[PDB]
Amino acid sequence: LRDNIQGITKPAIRRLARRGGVKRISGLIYEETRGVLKVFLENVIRDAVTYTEHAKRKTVTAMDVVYALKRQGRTLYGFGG
Amino acid sequence: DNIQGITKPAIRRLARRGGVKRISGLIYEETRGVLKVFLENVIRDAVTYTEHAKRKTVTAMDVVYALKRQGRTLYGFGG
Amino acid sequence: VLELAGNASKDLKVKRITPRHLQLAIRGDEELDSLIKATIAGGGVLPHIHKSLIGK
Amino acid sequence: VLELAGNASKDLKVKRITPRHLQLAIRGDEELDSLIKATIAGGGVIPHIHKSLIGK
Amino acid sequence: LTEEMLLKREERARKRRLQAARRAEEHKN
Amino acid sequence: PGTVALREIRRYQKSTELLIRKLPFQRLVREIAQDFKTDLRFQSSAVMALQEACEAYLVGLFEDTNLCAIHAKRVTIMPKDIQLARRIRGE
Amino acid sequence: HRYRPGTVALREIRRYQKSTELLIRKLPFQRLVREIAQDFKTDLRFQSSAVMALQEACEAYLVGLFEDTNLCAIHAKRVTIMPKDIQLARRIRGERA
DNA sequence: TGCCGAGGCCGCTCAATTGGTCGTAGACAGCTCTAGCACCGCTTAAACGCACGTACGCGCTGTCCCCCGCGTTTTAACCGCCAAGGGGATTACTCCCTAGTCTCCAGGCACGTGTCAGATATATACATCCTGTGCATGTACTCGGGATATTG
DNA sequence: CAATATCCCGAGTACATGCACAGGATGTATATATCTGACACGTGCCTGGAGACTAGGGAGTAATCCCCTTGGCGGTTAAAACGCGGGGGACAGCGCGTACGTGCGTTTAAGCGGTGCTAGAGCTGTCTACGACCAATTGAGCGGCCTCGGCA
Repeated sequence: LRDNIQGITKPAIRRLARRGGVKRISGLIYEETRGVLKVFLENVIRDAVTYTEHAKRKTVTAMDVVYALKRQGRTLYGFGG
Repeated sequence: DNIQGITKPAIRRLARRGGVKRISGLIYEETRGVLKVFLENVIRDAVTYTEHAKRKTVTAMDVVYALKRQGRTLYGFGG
Repeated sequence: VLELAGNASKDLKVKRITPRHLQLAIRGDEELDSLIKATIAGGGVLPHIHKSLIGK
Repeated sequence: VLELAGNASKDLKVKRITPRHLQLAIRGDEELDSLIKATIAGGGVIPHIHKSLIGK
Repeated sequence: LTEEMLLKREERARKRRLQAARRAEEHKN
Repeated sequence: PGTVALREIRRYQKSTELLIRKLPFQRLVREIAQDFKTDLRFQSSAVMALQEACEAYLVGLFEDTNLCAIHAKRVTIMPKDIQLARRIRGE
Repeated sequence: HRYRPGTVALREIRRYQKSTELLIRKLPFQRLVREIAQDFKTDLRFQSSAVMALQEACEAYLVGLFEDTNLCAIHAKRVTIMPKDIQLARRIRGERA
């Protein structure tokens, strides 16, 4: 895959920011926030793939990512488990 | 009252280990607030593990298990 | 649930869609402690502007 | 133990004691993550002082 | 190559002029 | 002046939609998994369950980041605030 | 002879950041944990080593709170710590609000 | 004087919120499932909880004895302020690219069953490893005197 | 340059530690065991691919002044250092709980057969909620009429 973190386009970061309650966003927040999101994805999808490899599956499934989240103190309600 | 025996210079020592140069005079009576609530939250659990087992002295293991529960583990007294 | 339907009523609807959980589970003082760990999927956020960012 | 080569021997003192392990387990950083959840009794802290507090 | 953007922009032109016809005739009453 | 930026707050704190475009986020998660193993397949609900957890982390970080900008008497958030909010949080 | 304000504060850092000894007096902290306990169960007894594991955990909490507080004061251009700093640190770590 | 100039009160028109009414589309509640497989009831021979001096371990207790606390004030610059300047964060527009929809289309594999094995549990005999105890020195400590470093 | 301080080195210092010892409880060792689930086999689904198209968004730019940023501000205390107070510190013993052992008997697990609860079924069969549109309201700014204060 090419460079797909650039697909978290600047306006989308502003939407997330706007939800969070902030008025004014310096231009260096965009390239910092992509950095934070890529580090979070790495540390959850690694666990989700290790739960997958244990079961001899190829397809990653919703319970794998939910168990991956559950161990990091970041439990998600909505997809079971 | 017994909480005022967490004397001003003791707070300064704790602070000095933490690396702060200069301490506002409002920090003394405010810091006592956070110590008093922290002790409140682990003694509730330590006396809970005590009352469970019917004994009526709090052991080192009780305060270890109380601290372990709240994510503030100590290695020292019995893991 | 007692307090959640208690708020579906206030928005004048019949069926408790997902945000009506968030607006209790992360609004009652004891529930906010019991469910710290939980993200409610599609649950939204409790609305708030910081008092210093509004003008005049 | 082992990474205390970098500590006990460097202080010219024999017998590992609790002011070590601290001053190591919270200095090497493949570890630390394994033991964040734990204070070391009688272990103190590593020296620092932030660059704005020291005289300019 | 160019035909895609050309016929897209042609479609936008008839779209515009349909809106012109409609929002002009909103002035009738 | 300075009012339309504030009008957006009242919009996005009422809606509960997902705020990142779906396909661009899905192709990023396929990229990040390739260095863990080649030729995964993702279940269509797994990709959603990532997005729901990401947005809920990002928006929690901007909530905790703004508090730092207020502390420095500013309005504008800056990377030094994100850095503080992550360091003090223990990331 | 008399030093400059600042000189002795940095001398104290290099002292208490090199020792590992306990910083609160024993008896005054031992009185405090008894008073907070008797509000929850009357006529307790403590083992002599239980109160030590309280103290060694408290000091290590206080010292961590200050280390995370000073980070706020430094960010806010000051060097002095003030209550408004602790309220920020303790809110981002999710303890109080 | 003068003049008037500057001065102070009241209907248009537009632009968000607010609440109302229209109609239509899946998605919710409910039915009948039916179906079946779990809950129950009914025995059994079963494990493990539990109410209960006494040896006695240590939690708590009555003394004296001192630093660190406790108190003062000078000062010292820390920290606050305000006001100005520059730009860079912001706004509003136009062009543009793809996000998203649907639709067709395949086979990858996650799903499922069909058999029955190498697995690990359990017993008895048992030897051995490991604990608790008792037991010298070796050091890491606290102190005193002088050298080197650094503040003002 | 003077002074307080940290650094450094050797004497003298209890006991901590590492060791040796007796001995006990448990890890081993062998035989047996069924059954977990490994493995093998197909079942059928969705994960994926692959197209056509609009319209939403995204990116870009332009203009610009808000907000940040900086300097210089004036005002007051944490720090420094000392004097000065009482309080944290080190011993004598009581007996109460904790442990631990004994015999306390409550309940669970298991295997028994019967049976009704639940969870997958529908186009169920609608119609709450979902857009779609209309209508009200307030507020704000711009014209317009009218007393009076400073000037000829």
